[PDB]
Amino acid sequence: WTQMKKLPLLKEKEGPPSPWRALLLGADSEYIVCPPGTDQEAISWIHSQSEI
Amino acid sequence: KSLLKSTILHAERCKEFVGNMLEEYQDPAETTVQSLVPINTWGKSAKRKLQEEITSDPDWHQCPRKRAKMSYLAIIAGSIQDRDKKQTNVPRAFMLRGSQIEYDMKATRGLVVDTTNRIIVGGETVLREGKGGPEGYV
Repeated sequence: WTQMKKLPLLKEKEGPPSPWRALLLGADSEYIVCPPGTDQEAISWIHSQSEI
Repeated sequence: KSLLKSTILHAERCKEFVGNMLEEYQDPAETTVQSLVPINTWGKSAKRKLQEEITSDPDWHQCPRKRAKMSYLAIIAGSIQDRDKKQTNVPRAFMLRGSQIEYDMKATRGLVVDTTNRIIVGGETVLREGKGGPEGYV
């Protein structure tokens, strides 16, 4: 039977940084403000008043 | 949206629409007007409003804001009038059939928004005041 002094140190993997992978964006999630209305009105406003 | 684009962008079309929609004439878009407005009792009130706004300003069919107000009143006027309930005053804004889309008289919110800089119908800027006139080029 043995007894310990120093708590284990978690080894850190090295290499390229792991990119973001999830269903959505997270903190980088913002929204566009649209005039009051239904979903269709907002979608129409966004599509008709924007260029990509 | 198509009906409002037709009425706003063309003064002659707006005049024809108002004339056919006020005196119960044959309008090529009667079914559209009937299907857009639910059963109500605002017909005669809207027709009367049309009367005051045609008598006071016979030159109305050049300001797009006036065209929008006249088209709104005309669309309400020829709706499916309820047989039983008595006629009431026309509401400032109403609701389209089978949808949560609000149509407004002053066009401050909903399907038509007319700011001093521009008029937007259905989320698309139909009129941009100052640049890009409604009519094309030759």
